[PDB]
Amino acid sequence: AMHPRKDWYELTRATNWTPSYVTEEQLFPERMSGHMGIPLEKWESYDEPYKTSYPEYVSIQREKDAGAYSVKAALERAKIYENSDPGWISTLKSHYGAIAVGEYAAVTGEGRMARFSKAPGNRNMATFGMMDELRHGQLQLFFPHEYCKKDRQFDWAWRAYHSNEWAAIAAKHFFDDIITGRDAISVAIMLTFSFETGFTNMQFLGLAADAAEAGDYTFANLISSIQTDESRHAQQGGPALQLLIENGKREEAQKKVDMAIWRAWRLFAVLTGPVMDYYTPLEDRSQSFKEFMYEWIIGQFERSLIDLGLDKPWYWDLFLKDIDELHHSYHMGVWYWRTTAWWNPAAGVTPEERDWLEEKYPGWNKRWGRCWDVITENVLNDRMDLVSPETLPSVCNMSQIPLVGVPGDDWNIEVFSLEHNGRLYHFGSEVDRWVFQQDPVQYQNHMNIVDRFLAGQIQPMTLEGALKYMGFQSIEEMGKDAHDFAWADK
Amino acid sequence: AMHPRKDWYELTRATNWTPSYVTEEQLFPERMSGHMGIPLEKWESYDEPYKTSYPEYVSIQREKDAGAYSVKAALERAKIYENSDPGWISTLKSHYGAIAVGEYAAVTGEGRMARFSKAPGNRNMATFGMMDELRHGQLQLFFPHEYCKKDRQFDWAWRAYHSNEWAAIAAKHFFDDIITGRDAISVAIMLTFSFETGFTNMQFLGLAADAAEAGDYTFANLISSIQTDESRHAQQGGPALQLLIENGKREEAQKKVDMAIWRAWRLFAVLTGPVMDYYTPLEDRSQSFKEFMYEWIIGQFERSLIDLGLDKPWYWDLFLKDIDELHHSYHMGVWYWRTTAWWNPAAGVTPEERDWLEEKYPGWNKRWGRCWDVITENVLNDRMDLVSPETLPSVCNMSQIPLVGVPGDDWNIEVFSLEHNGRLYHFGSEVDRWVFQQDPVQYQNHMNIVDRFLAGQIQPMTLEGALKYMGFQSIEEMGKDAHDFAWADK
Amino acid sequence: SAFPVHAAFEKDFLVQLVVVDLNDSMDQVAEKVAYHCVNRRVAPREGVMRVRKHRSTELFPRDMTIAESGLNPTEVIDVVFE
Amino acid sequence: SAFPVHAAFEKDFLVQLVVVDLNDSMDQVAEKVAYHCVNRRVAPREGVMRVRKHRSTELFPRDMTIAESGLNPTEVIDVVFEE
Amino acid sequence: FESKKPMRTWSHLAEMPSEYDIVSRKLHYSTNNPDSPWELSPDSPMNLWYKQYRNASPLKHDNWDAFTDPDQLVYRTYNLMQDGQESYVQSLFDQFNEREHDQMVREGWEHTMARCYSPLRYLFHCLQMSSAYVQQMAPASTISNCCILQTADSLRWLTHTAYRTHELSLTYPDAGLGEHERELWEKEPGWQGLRELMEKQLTAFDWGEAFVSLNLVVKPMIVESIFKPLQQQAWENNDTLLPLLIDSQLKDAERHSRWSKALVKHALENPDNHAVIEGWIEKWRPLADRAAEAYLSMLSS
Amino acid sequence: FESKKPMRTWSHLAEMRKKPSEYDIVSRKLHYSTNNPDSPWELSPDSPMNLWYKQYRNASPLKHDNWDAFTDPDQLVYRTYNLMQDGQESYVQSLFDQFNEREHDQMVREGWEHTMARCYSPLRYLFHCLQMSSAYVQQMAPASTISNCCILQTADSLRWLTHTAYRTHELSLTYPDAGLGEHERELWEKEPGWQGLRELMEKQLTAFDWGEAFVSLNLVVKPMIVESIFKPLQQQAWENNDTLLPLLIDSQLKDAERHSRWSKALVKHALENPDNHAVIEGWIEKWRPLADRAAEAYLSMLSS
Ligand SMILES: [Cl-]
Ligand SMILES: [Fe+3]
Ligand SMILES: [Fe+3]
Ligand SMILES: [Fe+3]
Ligand SMILES: [Fe+3]
Ligand SMILES: [Mg+2]
Ligand SMILES: [Mg+2]
Ligand SMILES: [Mg+2]
Ligand SMILES: [Mg+2]
Ligand SMILES: [Mg+2]
Ligand SMILES: [Mg+2]
Ligand SMILES: [Mg+2]
Ligand SMILES: [Mg+2]
Ligand SMILES: [Mg+2]
Repeated sequence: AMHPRKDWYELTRATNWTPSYVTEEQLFPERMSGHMGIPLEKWESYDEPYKTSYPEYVSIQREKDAGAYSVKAALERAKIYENSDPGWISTLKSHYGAIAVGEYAAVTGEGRMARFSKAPGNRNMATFGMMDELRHGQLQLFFPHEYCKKDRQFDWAWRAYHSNEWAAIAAKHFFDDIITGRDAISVAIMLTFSFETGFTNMQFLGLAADAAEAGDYTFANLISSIQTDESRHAQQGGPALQLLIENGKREEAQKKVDMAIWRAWRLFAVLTGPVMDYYTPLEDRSQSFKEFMYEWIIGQFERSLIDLGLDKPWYWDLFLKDIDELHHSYHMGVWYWRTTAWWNPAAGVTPEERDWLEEKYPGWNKRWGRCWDVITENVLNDRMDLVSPETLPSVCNMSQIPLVGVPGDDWNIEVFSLEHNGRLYHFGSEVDRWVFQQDPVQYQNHMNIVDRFLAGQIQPMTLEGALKYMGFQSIEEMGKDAHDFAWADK
Repeated sequence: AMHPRKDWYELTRATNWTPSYVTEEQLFPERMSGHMGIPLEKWESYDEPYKTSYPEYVSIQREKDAGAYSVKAALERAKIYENSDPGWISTLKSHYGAIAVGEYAAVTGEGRMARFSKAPGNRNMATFGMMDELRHGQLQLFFPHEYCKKDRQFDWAWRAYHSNEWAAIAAKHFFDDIITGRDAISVAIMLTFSFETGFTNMQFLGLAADAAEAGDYTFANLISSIQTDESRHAQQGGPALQLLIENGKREEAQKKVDMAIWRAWRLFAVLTGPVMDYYTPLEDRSQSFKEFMYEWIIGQFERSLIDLGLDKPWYWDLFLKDIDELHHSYHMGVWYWRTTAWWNPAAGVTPEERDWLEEKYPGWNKRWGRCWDVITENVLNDRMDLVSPETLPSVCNMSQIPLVGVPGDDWNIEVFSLEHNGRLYHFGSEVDRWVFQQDPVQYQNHMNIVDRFLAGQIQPMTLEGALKYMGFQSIEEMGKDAHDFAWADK
Repeated sequence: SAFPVHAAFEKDFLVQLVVVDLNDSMDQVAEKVAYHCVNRRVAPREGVMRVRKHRSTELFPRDMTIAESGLNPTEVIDVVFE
Repeated sequence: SAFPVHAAFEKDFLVQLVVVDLNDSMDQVAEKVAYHCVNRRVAPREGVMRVRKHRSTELFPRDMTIAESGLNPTEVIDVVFEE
Repeated sequence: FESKKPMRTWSHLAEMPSEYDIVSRKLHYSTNNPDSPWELSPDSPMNLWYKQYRNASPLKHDNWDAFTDPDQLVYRTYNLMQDGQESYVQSLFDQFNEREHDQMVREGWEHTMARCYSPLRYLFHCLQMSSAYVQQMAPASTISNCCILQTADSLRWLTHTAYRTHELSLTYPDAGLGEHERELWEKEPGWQGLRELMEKQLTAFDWGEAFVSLNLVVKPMIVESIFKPLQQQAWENNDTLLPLLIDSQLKDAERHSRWSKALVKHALENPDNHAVIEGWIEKWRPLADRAAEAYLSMLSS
Repeated sequence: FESKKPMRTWSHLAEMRKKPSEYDIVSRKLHYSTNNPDSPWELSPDSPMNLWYKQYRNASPLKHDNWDAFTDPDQLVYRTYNLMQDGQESYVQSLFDQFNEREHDQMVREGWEHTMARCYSPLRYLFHCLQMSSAYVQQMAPASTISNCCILQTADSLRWLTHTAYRTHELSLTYPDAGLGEHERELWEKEPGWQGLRELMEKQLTAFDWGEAFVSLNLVVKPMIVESIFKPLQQQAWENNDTLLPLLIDSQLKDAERHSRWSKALVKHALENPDNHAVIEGWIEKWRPLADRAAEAYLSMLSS
C-alpha cells in the first residue's frame, strides 16, 4: 500500500536547522533573503496552502507536455501565419518577445527563494517554481521558432531581452526589479503575489480565449496549459505576506505590494492595453481594457488584500483614473513610433472602432480622437513623412515608457520630476516617483534610453541611430501599420 | 544495462511443442487453423519481417493515443460539422458507418490467428493485431460520438453493423467472409495481405490527405495515426503465403488471394469510388478514382504477388476494365436510391464536374451522362417524383451490391447466373459467380435483401417497408441530396 | 399471380426487381418495367418495346403472356427496342 | 551649442526630446517644438506660441534666449498658445 | 417515418455514458441473428461453430452485453497503466543487471531456474492462446475486451520470461537456459500435469467452459501454486529480482480474477448457471490439482 | 537599413545552423544578464543585486571566452527530463507499494531501525542542503545551458528529500520507538557523526563565487556523498536484510551519476582555458579535506 501525502508531507519541509559553523545571517544574508530580521524559528510558520510532491509533479507535467506538443505538430500544415488577421499576428509577436525569455528569467526569481528563503515550505515550492518557469520559457521559445523562417519579427521571441529596444528595456527594468534583482521575500511578494496571482492569471486566461476566437488553437492550447501551472508557485506570496504581518512588518509588506502593483500596471498598459482595445477585431471584443482591469484585476486585488489584512494602496484613486486614460496614449505612441517596435501595431481607429471607443470611454473622440483626426487626414493625403517621427519621446526614469498625458480638448500632461544626488529625473506619475524614492539605490544610476542618447552613447544622434542601437537588423523587422493603412480609406 | 531485442526475440516465439495428451489435429483443427495438412514443424520457418515486443508496443501506442485525443480536445471549437462542405460530412458519415465496428470485428480475425495458427510468430503478431484493431474500433467510435448530438446519421457509426441496411449487409457479407468466417491461415491471406496491405493502407493515406484538404485536422490526425499501426499486423499474410507455396499449396494460396482481392474491390468501388470522383469538391481532387487504383493499388498488387512467386489473378483484365466503369454506376445507384443510405450522397454532376469526368474518363457523357441528363432536367423541373425510386434494384448474391452495367450509348449490362441445388442465383460479374463456386457451402443458403423481400420477410412489401427493415428510425436518417439540389441551379 | 422478374431496360445502368403478373402480355410487362426507367434515367423513345431473356437474341411475341412464355420466377429479362 | 529640452506641446499626447540652441529665442524654440507636433498629432492653430517651465504659470519673454533664461539642460517646458 | 431530434449518445445508450460504454458496449453484431451469427450461409462452417459453441452454451443469460469490466478499461487506459508497469520492469532489469544481481544468487539456483522457470514461456503462451479463444467466442464485446487485454498480459509474461531466460544464460551459460525448455515442457514429469491441463483446456471449445476452465480454475492455480511458491523459493535463494518481477505479473493476474469474478456475478443472475459453473469447476479442478502438485514437487526437488 | 531574408532559426544560431536541435532552440544563450558587464540587470549599475552578480559571477577566477557554448552531454530539456523521471518514480513508487504489502520493514535485522533513525532519516537535511546549493549554482551560473543542468539537479535533490521523508514516516509505522520523524534535527545539529557533514554544508552554502560553488558542490561534496554515504549505506542495508533501501539508493545514484556526467562536461569545457586547471584544482584541494572529514565522521557513526 501507499501512504497518503498528509501522513508524510510535514517531513519534506522539516529542513530548517540552527547553524553553528557559520552564523544565521551568513547563511541567510538579508540582501538575498529579505527576512527583515525575523529569526528562523518564526519562518517555520510559513504554510503553502496547495501541496505538491515530486512524483505527482513529474507525472502530471509529463501529461501536459504530451498534449501541448502533439497539438502543435498536428496543426503544422494549417498555415496559421498565412491565414490569421494581422492584429492576431502582431499580438503573437508582441507576446512572445515580451514574455518568453522573461519566463526563463523567472527561474532565477524562484531559485532566489529556493536558496535564500528562511521558510522551508517556500524553498520547496520555489523548486517546483524553478521547474514551472523552465517549462514556460522552453515552450515559448519552441513554439514561435517555427515562424522564424516566415517572418524576421519572430526572431524577437529570442532577441527582445538581448536588445536595447525601448519596450524590451521597459520589460527588463520591471522584471529585473521584481524577479531577478531583489531578495527572496521581495520576490515572493512582488512576483508571485502581485504579478502572477494579480495580473498574469487573468491575462493568460483572457489571451487563451482571444486565441480561440482568432482561430489559433495551438496557441490557445499552449497558453491554457501554461496557466494551469501558475497556482503551484504563485501561491507563495500570500503566506509570506501573512508572516510579515504577524511579525510586525505590515508596513513593509504593504509598501512592497504597493510598489509591485503599480510597476506591473504601467507595463501592462503598454503591452496589453493596446492589444485589447485596438488590435483585436471590433467584432471579437467582449469587454474593454478598462472593464477587464475593473472586473478582473482591481476588484480581485481589493478582496485579496482585505483577506490578508492589508489595505488598498495609497494611490488607488490614481490607479482608477489611469485605467481610463493611460493605454490610449500608450497605444497612440506605439503606433506613431511603430518603426521602433518589433511587431506591427494596428491603428484601430476606423469610424466603427471610434464609435466603440466612444461607448467604452465617453469623451474619447474629444481627446485621442483629435490626434487620430490629424493622422488620418495625413494618411489620406499620403503624407508618410508626417506619420513618422524624427525625434525621441521623453522617457520615464522608472517605467522606461514615454511621458504621456491626455490630448485634445481637455489637454493635461504632468511630469513628476526629482532632483536627486545632483541629477534631474523625470517620472510619468506621482507613483513612479514615489517608487524611486522608496529605494533609490535600486535605481539612481540607471540611465534610460534618452539619458544614453544625450550622453553620446547613440550615434548617429537621430531616431535612425536609435533604431540601430535598439538592435534592428533589417527593414523588415521594424514595425509598420498592421493593415498597410487600409483603415484610412474606410 | 538492457540486452538488445535481437538476442532474446527468438525465445518469445519458441512456443511450438509436440502435443501428447491431445493430437496435433485436435489442438489445431483444420477448420479453424487452415494449415492444409502441413505439420507443425514446417510452420516454425514463419518469419514476420517487422518485429516488435510488448514493452515497445505499450510505450509507442501510449504516445500515439496521447496525441490523437489531445488534438480532438484542442480542436473541439473548430465546429467541423457546421463549417465543412456537405461532401466532407457525408464522407465522414459513410466512413464511420462502414468501418468502425468492422475494425472491432477484425479483432476476431486476429484472435482466430492468435489461437489457431500453427506458426508461433503469427500467433504473437496476431496478439498485437488484436490490440491494434481494438484501438481502431474504439477510436472510430469515440470520435464520431461527438457528432451524435448534431446529426442522427452519425448514430450509424455504431448502428450500421447492427442493421439490415443494404450497404451494411454488403460490408458484413464481405468482412464475415474474409475476417470472422474462415480459418486462421485464410484470415492471414485474405484480411492482412489482400485487404489491409492491398487496399486499406493506401486508402487511409489518401483519406488523411483529403481530410487535411477539407480543413478537418482532427480526422486527418486520427486516420494518419491509425495508418501507422497497419504494417505491424498487416505483415502477417506474406510469410503465410510463402510457407504455403514452399509446401506445395501454391494453387490454394493463389485461390484465396484471387477471391479476396475481387471481393475487396467490389466493396471499395461502392464506398470509396463515389467519394473520390463525386463527393470531394472538384478543386480538391488530386486525381481520379481510376488514377488512384492504377497508382496506389494495382501496381502494388502486381509486384507484391510476383515477389511471392504468385501470379496476377486470372481476372486481371476484367479488373482493369471494371476500374473504368463500375464505380460510376455504383455512384449513380447510391444517389438515385439515396433514401436507403445513412449519409447524403453528392450528385457531383455540375457542368464543370462533368467536364472533369469527361477528361478523366473519355466518353463519360455518352454513357453515365445520358442518365444524369434525364435526372438533371427532372430536378430543374422540380420533378422530385422522378428522382425518387419506387422499386428495388436487383442484387448480387455474392457482393450484396446491385447488378449494374454501362448505360447510355454503350449500353451493356450482364448478369452471371447459376442454378445450384435447385435455386437460381444471380451475380454481378463472372468473378463473383466464380467466388461462389469456389466455396459454395460458405454462401449457398444466404439470402440477399431482395431474396428476403420476395420470400415475405419484409412487410409491407414496398420500398417503405424495406426502409423500415433496413433499420431507419426517423425521416432525418435517410439519405438526401447533399446539396439540396443546388447543383442543378447552375 | 404475382411473378417477380429481374429486368434490364435498354440504356439504363442497372437491373431492377419488377413484379409482374402471370397473365400479363409482354407488352404489359415492358410497360411495367419502363415505368421505373423511362424519364427517370432513360430518355423516352418512339419504337416498340420488346422483351427477351437476358443476353438472348430472340424476342418474345408481344401478346404472349408470362404464363405461356416458359419464363420462371426471378429469371432475368431485357426490355429493348425494335 | 546644442541644448536638450523635454517639451510638451498644447493638445498633444506626450512630452518629446527636442534639441534646441543656446542662442534660440523662445519664439524659435516654440517653432522647433511645433515642427514635431503641429500637423502630425495637433491641428494647426492661429496664434502666438509661448514657452514656460512645465506646469508653471509664468511665461518666458518671447525674445529671451535659452541661454538668457537660466533653463538647465533636460528641464521640462510647455509650449502653449498666448493668452 | 416521423421526425426525431438528434440523440446525445448512441441510440442503444440514449434511454439510460462513460468513455468505456461509448467504445465497448454492444459491438458483437454476431449475436443479433440466432440462426446466422455471421452474414453468410446459415450452414457455413463458422456459423455452425458459433451456433454450437457460443449460442448453444449451457451457460445462459438473456443480456450478456450488460456485463461491465469492474475496472472499465479501454485500450487507452490499459496502455497508460501497462506502460507504467513496463517502466517499472525495465528499471528493474536495467538496474539489477548493473549490479550483477544474477552472480549473487545461491549456488545451484540457475539450475532450478532452468528447470522450473524458463519453461514457463510455454505455459504462458498457452494462456495467451486460450485467452484469445475466449475473446473470439464470448457473447458480449465487454467480455471479449477483458479477454483481449488478458491475451496481451499473457504475451507480456511470455516476453518477461524470454528476456530473463536469455539474460540469466549470460551469467550461467552451461545450464541449458534458452536451449532445453521445449524438452522439459514435453518430457519432464514436473511439467506434464501443466501440459496435460493446457492441451485439454485448449480443446474445450464451448465459450462458457473455456472461460470457466481458464479463468476460474487454471489461472487461480497458477497464482497459488506457481507464482507465489516461485517468489518464496527465489527469496530463499537470494534471487531478489524474480519476486519483484512476479509482483507486477500478479497485478495482472489479480485484475484477471477481478473481471472473472464480476462475470460470474453477472452469470449468476440466472440461477440455473450455478450448477453449470460448479460442474465445470469440479471437472477441471482435478487436472489443475495434479498440475500444481507435480510442479511443486519439481520445484522442491 | 537593408532588406534581409527570414532566418530559419534564431539569429544567434542562424549562421551555423538551419534547424538546431530542440535542446539548442530552447536552452542556448538565454542569460541576457551577461550582456552588459557594468549592469547585469536593468537597474542601477550599483544596485545590490548588480554588485552581487558583478562580484560573484562576472569576477570569478574561473574564466571562459564562451560559457554559453557549454552543452549538457545528455541534452536534457524539461520535457525529456519529466519523461525520464516519471519512469523512475513509477519504479520507486511501485517498490514502496510492494515492499509495504509484504511487511518488509518488520523483517530487517534487530537494531537496523536504530541505525536508520541515526544514519538515514537525518539525510533529509543533507539532501535539502544539496537542493539549496544546486539552486544557488543555477541562479549564478554564467550560461543558461549550465543553469538548466542545475535546475534539474535541484529537482533531483528534492526528489531524494521526498523519498527520505516518505520512508522515514513509513519505517516509523513498524518502529514507533526509534525516534523516526522526531529526532532528526537534533541529530543533525548535535550528533558527532553528522557534524562533519553539517560544517561542510554550512561552509559550502556560503561560498558565493559561482565557480567555487560549482566545484565544491559537484566535484567535491556530491562525489563524496556517492562514495561515502550512499554506497556504504547500501552495503550495510543488505547485511541487515533491508532489500528496499539498496534498490532505492540505486535509483538515486542514477541521478547522482547524471550530475557527475554534466559536471565533468563543464570541467572539460572550462579547461579549454589552461588557466582554469589551477583554479579548479585549487578549489578541489581547498574543499576535499572538509569532505573527507565529513565522510569519516559519518562512517564511524554508521558502523557504531
Ligand atoms: Cl508604416
Ligand atoms: Fe510562467
Ligand atoms: Fe509563473
Ligand atoms: Fe485497423
Ligand atoms: Fe488493420
Ligand atoms: Mg517623418
Ligand atoms: Mg418540393
Ligand atoms: Mg389482362
Ligand atoms: Mg440450422
Ligand atoms: Mg449489472
Ligand atoms: Mg542463448
Ligand atoms: Mg488430489
Ligand atoms: Mg556576451
Ligand atoms: Mg564544445
